[PDB]
Amino acid sequence: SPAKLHSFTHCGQAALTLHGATTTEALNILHSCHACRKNNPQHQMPRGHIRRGLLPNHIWQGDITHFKYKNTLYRLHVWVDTFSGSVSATHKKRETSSEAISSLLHAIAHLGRPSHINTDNGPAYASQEFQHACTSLAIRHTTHIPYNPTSSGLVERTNGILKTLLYKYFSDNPNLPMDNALSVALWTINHLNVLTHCQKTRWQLHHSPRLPPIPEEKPVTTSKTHWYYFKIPGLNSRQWKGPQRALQEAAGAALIPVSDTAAQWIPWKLLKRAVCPR
Amino acid sequence: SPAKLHSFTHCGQAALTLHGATTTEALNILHSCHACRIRRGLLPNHIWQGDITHFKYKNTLYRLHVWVDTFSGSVSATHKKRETSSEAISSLLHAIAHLGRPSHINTDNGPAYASQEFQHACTSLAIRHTTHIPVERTNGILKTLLYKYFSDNPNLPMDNALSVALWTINHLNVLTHCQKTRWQLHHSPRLPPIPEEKPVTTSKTHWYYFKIPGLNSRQWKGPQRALQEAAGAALIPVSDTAAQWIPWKLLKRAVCPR
Amino acid sequence: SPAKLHSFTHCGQAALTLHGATTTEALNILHSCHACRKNNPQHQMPRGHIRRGLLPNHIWQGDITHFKYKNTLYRLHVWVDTFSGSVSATHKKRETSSEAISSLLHAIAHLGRPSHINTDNGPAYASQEFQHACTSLAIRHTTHIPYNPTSSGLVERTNGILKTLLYKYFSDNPNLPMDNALSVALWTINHLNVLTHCQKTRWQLHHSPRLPPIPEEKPVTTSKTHWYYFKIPGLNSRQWKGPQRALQEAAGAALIPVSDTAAQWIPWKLLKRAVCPR
Amino acid sequence: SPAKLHSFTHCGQAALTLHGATTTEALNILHSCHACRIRRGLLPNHIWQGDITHFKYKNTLYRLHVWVDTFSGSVSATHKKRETSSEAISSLLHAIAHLGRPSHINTDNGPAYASQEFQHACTSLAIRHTTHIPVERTNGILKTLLYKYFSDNPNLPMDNALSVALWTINHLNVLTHCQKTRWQLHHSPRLPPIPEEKPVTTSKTHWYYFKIPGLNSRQWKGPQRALQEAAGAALIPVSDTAAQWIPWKLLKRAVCPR
Amino acid sequence: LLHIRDVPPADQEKLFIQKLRQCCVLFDFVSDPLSDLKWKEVKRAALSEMVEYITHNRNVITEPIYPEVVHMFAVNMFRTLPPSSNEPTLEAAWPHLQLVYEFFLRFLESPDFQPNIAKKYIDQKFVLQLLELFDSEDPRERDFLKTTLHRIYGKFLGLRAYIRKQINNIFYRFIYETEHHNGIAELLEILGSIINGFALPLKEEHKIFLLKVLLPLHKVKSLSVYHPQLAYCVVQFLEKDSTLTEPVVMALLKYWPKTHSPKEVMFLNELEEILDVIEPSEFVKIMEPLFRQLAK
Amino acid sequence: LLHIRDVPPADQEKLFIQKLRQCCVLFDFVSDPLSDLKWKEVKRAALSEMVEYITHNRNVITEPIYPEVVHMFAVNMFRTLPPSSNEPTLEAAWPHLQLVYEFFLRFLESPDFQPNIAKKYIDQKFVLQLLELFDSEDPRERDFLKTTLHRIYGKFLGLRAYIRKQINNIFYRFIYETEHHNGIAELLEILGSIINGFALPLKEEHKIFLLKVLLPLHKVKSLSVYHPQLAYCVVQFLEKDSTLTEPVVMALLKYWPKTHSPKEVMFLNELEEILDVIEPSEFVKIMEPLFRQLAK
DNA sequence: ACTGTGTTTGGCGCTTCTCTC
DNA sequence: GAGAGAAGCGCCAAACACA
DNA sequence: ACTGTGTTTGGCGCTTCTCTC
DNA sequence: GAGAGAAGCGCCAAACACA
Ligand SMILES: Cc1nnc(C(=O)NC(C)(C)c2nc(C(=O)NCc3ccc(F)cc3)c(O)c(=O)n2C)o1
Ligand SMILES: Cc1nnc(C(=O)NC(C)(C)c2nc(C(=O)NCc3ccc(F)cc3)c(O)c(=O)n2C)o1
Ligand SMILES: [Mg+2]
Ligand SMILES: [Mg+2]
Ligand SMILES: [Mg+2]
Ligand SMILES: [Mg+2]
Ligand SMILES: [Zn+2]
Ligand SMILES: [Zn+2]
Ligand SMILES: [Zn+2]
Ligand SMILES: [Zn+2]
Repeated sequence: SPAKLHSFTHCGQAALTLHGATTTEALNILHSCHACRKNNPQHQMPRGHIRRGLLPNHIWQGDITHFKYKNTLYRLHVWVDTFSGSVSATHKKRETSSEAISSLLHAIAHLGRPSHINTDNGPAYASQEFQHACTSLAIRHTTHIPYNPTSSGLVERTNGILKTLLYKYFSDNPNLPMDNALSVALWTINHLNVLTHCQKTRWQLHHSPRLPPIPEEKPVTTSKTHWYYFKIPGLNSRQWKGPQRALQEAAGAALIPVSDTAAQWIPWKLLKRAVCPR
Repeated sequence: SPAKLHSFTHCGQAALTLHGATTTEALNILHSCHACRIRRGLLPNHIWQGDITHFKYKNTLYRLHVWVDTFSGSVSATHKKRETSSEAISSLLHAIAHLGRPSHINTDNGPAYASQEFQHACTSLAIRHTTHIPVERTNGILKTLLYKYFSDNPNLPMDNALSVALWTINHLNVLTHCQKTRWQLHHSPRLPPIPEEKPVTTSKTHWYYFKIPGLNSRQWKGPQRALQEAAGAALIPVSDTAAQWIPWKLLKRAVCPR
Repeated sequence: SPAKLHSFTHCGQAALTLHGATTTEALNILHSCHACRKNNPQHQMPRGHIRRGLLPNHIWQGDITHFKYKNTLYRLHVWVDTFSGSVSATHKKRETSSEAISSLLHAIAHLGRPSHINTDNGPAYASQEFQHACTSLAIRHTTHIPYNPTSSGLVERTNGILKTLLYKYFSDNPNLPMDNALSVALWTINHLNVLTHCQKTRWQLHHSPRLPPIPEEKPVTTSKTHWYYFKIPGLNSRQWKGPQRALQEAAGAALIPVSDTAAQWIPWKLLKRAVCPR
Repeated sequence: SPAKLHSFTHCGQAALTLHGATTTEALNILHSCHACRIRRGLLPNHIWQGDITHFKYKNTLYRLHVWVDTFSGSVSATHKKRETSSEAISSLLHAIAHLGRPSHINTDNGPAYASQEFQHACTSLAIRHTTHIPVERTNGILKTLLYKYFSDNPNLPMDNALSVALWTINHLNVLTHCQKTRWQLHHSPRLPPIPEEKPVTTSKTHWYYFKIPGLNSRQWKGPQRALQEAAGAALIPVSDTAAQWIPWKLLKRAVCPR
Repeated sequence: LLHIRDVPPADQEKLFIQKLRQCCVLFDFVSDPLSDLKWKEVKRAALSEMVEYITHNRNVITEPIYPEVVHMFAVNMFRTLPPSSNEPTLEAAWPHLQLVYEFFLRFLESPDFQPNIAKKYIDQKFVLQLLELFDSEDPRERDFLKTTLHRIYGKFLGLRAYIRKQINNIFYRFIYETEHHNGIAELLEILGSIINGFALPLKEEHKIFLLKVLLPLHKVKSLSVYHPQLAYCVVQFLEKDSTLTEPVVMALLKYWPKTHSPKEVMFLNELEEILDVIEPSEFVKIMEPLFRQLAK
Repeated sequence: LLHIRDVPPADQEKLFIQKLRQCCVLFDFVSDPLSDLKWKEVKRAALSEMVEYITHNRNVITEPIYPEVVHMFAVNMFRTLPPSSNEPTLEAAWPHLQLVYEFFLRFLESPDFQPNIAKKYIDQKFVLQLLELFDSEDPRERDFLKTTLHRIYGKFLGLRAYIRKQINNIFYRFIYETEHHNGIAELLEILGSIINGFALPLKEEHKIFLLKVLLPLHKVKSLSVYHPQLAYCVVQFLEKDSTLTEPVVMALLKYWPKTHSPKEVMFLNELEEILDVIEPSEFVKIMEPLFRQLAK
């Protein structure tokens, strides 16, 4: 019996076929097996993409990066415009809510006033001080899923680009002052370098004629939900957990009840399709 | 809300009218606020003026290195606790990082801007430097704005006030004559040259294969044109009714079907 | 001047073009810049592939894997035939030269006598005892480049497959004895599971008619050598080192003189093409 | 070197002659060595015989669980310090892991092989178990081989000797009648059935696009046939003069050009 | 009515035409601040919706849409100028004016726009009615008119010399007949855009242009408002050929006011730029008289 | 001569034919152990090189290669048998014998081999000369002959009934005329391979085969050597149809030796397998006489 | 000599089969 | 009666982990 | 709302240009 | 004289790292 053979040995589809079974029956035996699906690290789920603004100064991404220079650790606060890619970076001695506000205001003076900003839930971004500063300027601030740095991909990539340019500059003049290098790198990135795919600079996109209006949006999502095996983003696990039913699923993540009391948001990269127990 | 915008920035009336405020409401906000009661250059980033200003505090002094474009009035200012040639270079570099590379710069004669270090800095960027011995209106505007901001809140870290002041006079206030903002006048793309005996054809955007995000599809659904391009996405009409911003990773450059 | 502009700002090709330069000149400016190439983490070099036997029992790959079970750490010695993929695995209490020899002899009894065997330079494989045991059986033993686990890809992948099956079995019977599970998994892998691409089992390949003789080999390699930026496999580095000239380059690695006294073997994945200083 | 092979394994003469040794040299090695001086089943893995043997040591005892196929004489033995039903199950599982799944097994009546646990183990694998109350030649061969190995080196960990003995009697020694080795007789693929009124066509290997390893190429150089297939590579004739084993990652399944 | 994007495509163009004709109705903002508030609001919504529609769809421009769109423009803009008043005042109808300007600008930049279809719907009378609007004291109107005239000149080929002659005539009238004009700064910018696209050798008509209507433009009392643009234009002309610069400096030295005045400094500024170009090619033919005039 | 892979492909086939004819020379190993050592060594090298060549190239088999290859086989194998001697001895010419066997086996399995070209070069005389070699006392020769005859029977279609009649004749001669035969174990394996490929309904010729030459094969004194294979064959026959098993057991009970002998147990073994198949389908027609005969 | 690899998986194209106007 | 749904089956690129 | 992304790089196909029989 | 090398130029998938 293919069912008994798989229950004893957990052999694959081609093994079950030769002992007598059609491809569909062996395939259903594999699909209905909980042990196989909890322990196979493979899964096939869609990819998510960060939310991008409809026009300049609509959505921004911010992050803090460490840089080592002259036995001193500098904290670079970086803001990137999700439409044009324009970068504002400031170097500070430490990470603090006051420094976050100062860097945001410097970015506003450099680029403009953004409608929304989103950052990972860092200690200096969830403070009451930062929320009050954003609210006084009518800036709506949202946060990401914890322990998922890929949800801020654009700003992290910009951190890499900025640090690479800084290393290139310091390779020539080890005695070059930090602010000189940062200013030259910012000028190079925004005014000199050309974006790979649109063949235009960041500054050209940022000050392009705003004549094209904002395209309309739609808040309608899928009205159905499924069962999911899952892994918690914070702690990596060898085998999946669940399965459990999703309260609601957005484009890029879902609500999974992790325990009997609290639910949580999990991205599609840590979810695996299950089968309905009924 | 224009009332909060004025109470935080103390900008002009044209700034309020550009927002939801109306002329009479803007005038009312003006007279209800207790605190508020030539172009020698030819092109943007052609000639700059560099000045050093002293900011007076109750128990300390600040040095403001200010560079102003002589076509748009665009202001780039940095605050320092001292003054030397290297700091002049740093301020010039920051001004370039905000505005761009000037062609010529102009300034007074002094310990800074005349040393060999500043000359070396200017020569490396191919900027011609001219010196003279004797605009002051931009300095006055900045001084009044900083004084108003400090009067509103004496407990400021002397950095946010400067950033807000630059934002106000660059992006919010409107130049009276041209009725434009300094930022928009400075960074407005100029009229392209018109070739003679040759029609000015319209640039044609390329064609792409695309895939719908969030579907885990693997077959590219036909080639289409792009309405707009930006950093990280392109506006692709998915159907004859709506359009969507598709990321580059889900796009593939194609050839026109002809 | 494009040369001066790049020397100051290290801008890209499209930036250098607009200040006046043909694509070739800007491309050569970028190629001839040392700072750009030492600091860009990107490189384009060929891929290597482990050496595979010409017929069954010609080349084997071995490795040790840890497994956790009943608060006990078991050491699985795994041997894989590079032609057929046949697996021999034995579970021991510790890793020792005696255990290595015993596992090798068990594998010989299970599968046959191999011509050559290669393993990573583990503590129990480089011992005099293991070399004497191999020499008494006319087995030629070679080792891999240190700190490069990908050079033993087949055996590491087999470790993953074996552990996945073990977890599937223990998911049902937590009280199942270890040797029972290992024997069932070995039977499933060699006799039941089917290889993905050749559509045959490992045992079918291992005992297939040996009528096809060994194809001839050629020891001729490339007679030319180049300059290379490099990174040391043991210690990861942000930026490249060098460049230096290769003493000789085989198919998959090269000799790079790391210091003034000692040279070393570096795989193609940690090398970057340079330009001749003369 | 056949002399070293005998001095380590003490195999038969046909084993030496299969290697570089000659008949007279093999006989000389035989008489120079001081220590050396029916089929009831129908198919391989059809009927097995299970025996338990006691190995005598100077100060301890060993239990050998031995399973022998009744068509090829293939031997699978495990050494234990005790004996019970679970150990019988373990030995049967190891024998299956080396030889395969038998159809029927045969053994004596005793505390093991008759308990409910062993019956449950056999039923889960669909193996029919029959019991009788009274081959012993295989036991004798194994006993002599172990004694010779221990005489050669008294300091053996009682595991390598058993592994070497199994290797010798399975892969090295040659059965006298059929002049084959036990391993080759056991694992030799059998003659496929010949369908009636239907020609036995030759199986056709598929066609592949391929790339040359070590070149960082990106264009697949035409479709070709495969001479041989194995785990991890396929024999592809790169030119009309030589052939090379190309890995699967550099291969792409194709369709015959017709 | 109904939203244009919520109807079948078979009659969508008909609804677009209906909304286009719905903007033909005029509204007076200067007569009284409060009159037909909801009519103005729905007109603003219709303009915004139409311009949002036009820039997100392709193959919507067809022959039966070409003429009356211009008609709508002619209905909204071609009108009598407000009385002159000499900070400048802003037009009270600026909301709808900005919407129609931005709509027309995006319409003219549509990739599906064909330049061979407007040759029978946009003619010299449209050019005159558009150019006469440059006298407006509203800087927004002048900026939009600059960015509109530039594209019209660039796209069309049979209407270039006519615009050049018309701007020569307006320069003559401004410099000789009537001094009252304020759309002079943007016109020079458009001219500089045209001049930069010249080829070699230069046509003698351009020499007449500079020697008749460009250099004399310096003797106007109101040069201070538009000093830089004019200067830019001459720098965009003499760079093509350095041989034809001697008449420029000869006339420049003659238009210099012999008396002391604040207006002198601007002249010096211009000379500096000319100097920065005239030093090479061994141009010392007029160096001595230039120095003699500068000394006084 | 020269290596086959080191010549241009234009004349490579010619060199292959030359090496093929180079193996037509015979060498005697039984006459004296040492004679023409280097000739034998180069013959071994040539055989190894040719077989290594044939299995790594495609489109090398062509009509002018088809006949004489068989000729070479006929030159090396079709010969008088060594005198009978009743451990068995091994042929002294086994090295070259194994090389030529493996060469022919790989040649017959080449994917470029065409079964419609050997119909004029391999005929019944080749079949007889190949089958007569099954009498050899060398087990290696018998194993190779089994694996060769199986493929020849499988590939060809017009030579099947002839082989069946020939094996029936050899069974008759072995069971009645001369008892001296030792190639009986492998012949039954080939038969079982053929039987397993039968269809439904069974032909009456196969019934004649079993009732005339298969069941009587039990009354031979030398059944002990080939007891299992024969048994396998009948299990491969009665599984197709359980109705035709009664004659099998009826004859099996008659061939049972009525006296006590060690040979009895094998008979019982066969019955067990038949029992394991005969219990279903309510087969108790001959259960009582079978039990009566088993009791005695 | 030095050198990454084999299995899982939802989606797709393609073939075979069944219920409906 | 017959072409459209529906089930069946084989193939595959991207992800994954092997200390 | 929740959600990965932008730049570097040897090889390739394709176009323009120059030295040789 | 003219077609074959040779330089030029644009495009791209795989790798890489951002705590
Ligand atoms: C809750 C909570 N508390 N701590 C965490 C946490 O897990 N975050 C770690 C990784 C320190 C972290 N990481 C990054 C980051 O950028 N990672 C580098 C990267 C970027 C992209 C890519 F694809 C892979 C890696 C941040 O920006 C950051 O703020 N944090 C806190 O979650
Ligand atoms: C010298 C020297 N001393 N210690 C090292 C050393 O760097 N080796 C580490 C990683 C512990 C190691 N690793 C693996 C292994 O398999 N890694 C898992 C893996 C496999 C494949 C793949 F692609 C990525 C990761 C081994 O087998 C092993 O023996 N060692 C010692 O070098
Ligand atoms: Mg962060
Ligand atoms: Mg980060
Ligand atoms: Mg290891
Ligand atoms: Mg490992
Ligand atoms: Zn399972
Ligand atoms: Zn105020
Ligand atoms: Zn560089
Ligand atoms: Zn011996």
